[PDB]
Amino acid sequence: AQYEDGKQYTTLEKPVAGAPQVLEFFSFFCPHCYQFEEVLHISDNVKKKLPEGVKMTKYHVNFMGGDLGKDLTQAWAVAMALGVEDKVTVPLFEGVQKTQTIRSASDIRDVFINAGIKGEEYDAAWNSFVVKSLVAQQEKAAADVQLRGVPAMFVNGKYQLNPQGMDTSNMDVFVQQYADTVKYLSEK
Repeated sequence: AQYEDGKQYTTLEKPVAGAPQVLEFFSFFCPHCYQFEEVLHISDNVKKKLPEGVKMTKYHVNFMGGDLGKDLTQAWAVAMALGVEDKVTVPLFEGVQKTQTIRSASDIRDVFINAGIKGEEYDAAWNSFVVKSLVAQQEKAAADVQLRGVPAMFVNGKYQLNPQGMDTSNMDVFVQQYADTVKYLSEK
């Protein structure tokens, strides 16, 4: 058929109960993740095609970059808690991978300050248990899909996007196929 198990997507041997409808994993340290977000705009192309009432969730992962990796997962938690994902995503990617001016937790924080988040506001979120639990969910979700690598995307805790089973020649066609596959999986 057009969409086939083992081609555009695979099926989790062990489905995750209560998982987000569309779940993306990434790291600000991840070069393929930079491509996905900053050049391909995979997240945004996926959301533009999701059925009505399908929320898209994006989590950060710890296993890249050691101590700063964890700082970045915690900062992403802050971004989620404050709802400023669309203000900090581009400068966090560029700060980690393009300019490499992000070397410490303080440097991460600078990104938020610059984006207009008040220091008091960032610090209170950073030290909050609401943010600790958000870090815990992100780590749990990764465990639940037995996550091996990033970028990755899962639909209804049942299906894992398989970009390797899609075309790479045109970026745009690749991105469309990816977005089109997520929508198919969401309605499945």
